[PDB]
Amino acid sequence: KKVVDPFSKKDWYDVKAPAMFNIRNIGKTLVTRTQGTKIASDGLKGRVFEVSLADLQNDEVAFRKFKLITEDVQGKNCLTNFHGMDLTRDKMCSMVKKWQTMIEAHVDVKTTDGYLLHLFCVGFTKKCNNQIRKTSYAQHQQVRQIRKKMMEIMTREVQTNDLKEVVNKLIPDSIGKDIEKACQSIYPLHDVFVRKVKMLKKPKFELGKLMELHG
Amino acid sequence: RVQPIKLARVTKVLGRTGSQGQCTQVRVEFMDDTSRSIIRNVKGPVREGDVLTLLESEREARRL
Amino acid sequence: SLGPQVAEGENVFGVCHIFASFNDTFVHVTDLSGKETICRVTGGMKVKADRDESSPYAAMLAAQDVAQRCKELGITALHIKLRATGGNRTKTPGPGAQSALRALARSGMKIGRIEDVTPIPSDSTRRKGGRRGRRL
Amino acid sequence: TKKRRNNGRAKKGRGHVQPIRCTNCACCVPKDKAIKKFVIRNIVEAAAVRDISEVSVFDAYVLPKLYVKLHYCVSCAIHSKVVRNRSREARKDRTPPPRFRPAGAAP
RNA sequence: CGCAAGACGGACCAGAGCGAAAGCAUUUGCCAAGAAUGUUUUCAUUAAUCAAGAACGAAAGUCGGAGGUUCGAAGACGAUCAGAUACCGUCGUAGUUCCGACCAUAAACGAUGCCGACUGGCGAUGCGGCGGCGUUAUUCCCAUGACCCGCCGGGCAGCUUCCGGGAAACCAAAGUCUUUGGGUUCCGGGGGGAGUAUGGUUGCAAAGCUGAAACUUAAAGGAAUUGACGGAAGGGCACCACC
RNA sequence: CCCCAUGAACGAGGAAUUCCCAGUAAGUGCGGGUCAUAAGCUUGCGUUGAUUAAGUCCCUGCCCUUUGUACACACCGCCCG
Repeated sequence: KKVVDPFSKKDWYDVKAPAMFNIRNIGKTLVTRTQGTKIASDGLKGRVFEVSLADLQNDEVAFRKFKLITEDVQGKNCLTNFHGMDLTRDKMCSMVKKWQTMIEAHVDVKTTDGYLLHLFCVGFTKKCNNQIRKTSYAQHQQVRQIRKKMMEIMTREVQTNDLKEVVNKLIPDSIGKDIEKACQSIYPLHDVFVRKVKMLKKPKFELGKLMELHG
Repeated sequence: RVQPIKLARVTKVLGRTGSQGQCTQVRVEFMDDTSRSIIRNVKGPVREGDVLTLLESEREARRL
Repeated sequence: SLGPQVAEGENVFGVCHIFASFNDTFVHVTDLSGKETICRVTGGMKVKADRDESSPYAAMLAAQDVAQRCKELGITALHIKLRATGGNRTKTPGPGAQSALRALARSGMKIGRIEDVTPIPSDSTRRKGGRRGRRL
Repeated sequence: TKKRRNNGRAKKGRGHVQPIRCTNCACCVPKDKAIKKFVIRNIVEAAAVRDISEVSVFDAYVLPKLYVKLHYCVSCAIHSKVVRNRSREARKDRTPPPRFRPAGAAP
């Protein structure tokens, strides 16, 4: 029986990104008018938006995505925090080519602020120009030592430094380059990225750091 | 979403499709602006220089 | 109706989300969080015949009925996640998925990024119905 | 009388390999046997990009791809002319080919 | 958006690897094991291949639990058909998965015993060793490392060849077979009756091994060649075809 | 055959299906064959004269390669309880 079309009731908030990113005005989102029987901030607070790092930086960051999760609300403002980085589908699919070895290593590590992260890396062998084998695999010995190197760096590079510096780090892709330096002594490698980061455990609350990062 | 009507002039007659062989391929100079040029399928008998009246004006077919 | 804000420049943003399978085509904008909907409509509802559930023309009609209320409630713009049946299912796009995208862009909403989100599985759960294949 | 010296498709040094499921019959065929065709295509397609480029914000952007590696069992890949009977002689040619790389102005 | 269960290890992944074969792709650790190579180490004939005996042995099935996510041998359903107990849709079973026992069979095909020698060209690739006043990657030079080129073993193979083989298809082994003789082991003697009867044996069971006859019958069969013909693929041609 | 009278169905044809590209389709009369008599026929001929593909292999039919075949009295063939 005709009733309550719902937008004509809904309220708007402006999604705000952390400081390390560049521009910070992500877009807008709608919730229901708060009623005592309700907390529009409730239906608002653990929401996560996934935005492209390119929109976030402005660029070459076509591939790469960041998951931004709403951590608190202040009048039409909602302050989000790092929740993850993935790659998309197209980019990842495009690296994976036959005749080359695909190498993956991932490590789970606690940051300086508590956060527990599982953080993945990836690489592919490279034929080097005057090669004339068509393929370019690596040996099992190689990959085992390469993986150890990737893993050592990723734990080394996340142990020291908080969620923010990992972020500050993943933007100019300094890990990538560091891997490249530690591995060329062992075997070629084309590509190379920390390709995903997964938030496993969150520390408790603290608006302090959140605001430090926003505001 | 949409409406307009488009005049287009035959540049080059491609060949014939339809398994029956009754639709003629055509290339069209876009009449109102020459800096356009597209492939359209025809019902009738068509010869160079005469004009189509395109509804769809994107689309651009092929076989069928 | 309504609008997040006057914005003679940037556009209020939502998520487009199209599932194209064969035998239908879902179009779907939601709030960039996802938790809250906004105007759905499928390629089914706008034709009758079951056989024609999934045809691009129906798909157009659906993206048109959708874009309407999209620009009628507040979304000025939308980022799209196209999908297939996925799972062990086919893994290829259904026919009126393209048609829906052409219909909304043409409609005159705004576009932003794209990824595919069909669920591809580090394979298993045996695919349906048996070893000798659908024979037909 | 034995037809292909390769029998089905290349094994030689095994006796076994896991089987895949046809992407059409949902059949079942060893992975050594089975026609495989990669499939990379733009999210948008032919006509769209122009409305897709105009309607979008962003200054260019610049289109994702969907990537899908297909598998067919023999009967499907024949049926649908993925592959086509080749004379007693032509069968021997593993190679591959066409003349331009059909990407817009092909058949 | 989170979470639980059970399943499975995609893309990367190959005429590529290993393993006696059956078979075997997530990480990491432990445990022993296996080949190749290198090797102016050790023994001095230790050795080749095998009745009997024995180890392993995909799948289904069977015994008892765990478990059943997924899919599903049976059944019940909806369609289709002249008939449909089917294919096709749906619901869905034992079962799939896992543990401890059975069972001993698969076009378990490379349909090709195993071991040794000899007879022919080229380029790949896994791997080991060896050589280069060759490339690129670094520091102050390095030790590195990955490559290019060559050489040699032993892998799985490929390619081209009037050696030669074969009925041919084919085959560098199916060669070195009437000019018939390197070692050893196994099975077959027209086709059906038949892996059947019967006794023995193994099995909880389902079944497995060994394995006849009476009678039946003049071809069974192989290979190549050619049409005819196809609801196989590219083909055409004609208003006795369409448009 | 005529003359009168009696003055039917049929008011556009389902499933199907023939034939046809230029003096062609179609309307329209004539002459020849049969013939004693007998044209609704066949068999030409002129007259009046369009619509419409201008091609293609979809269906159909037949020949063209390649391919499969337990067929070869050749698919109208060779089959199970």
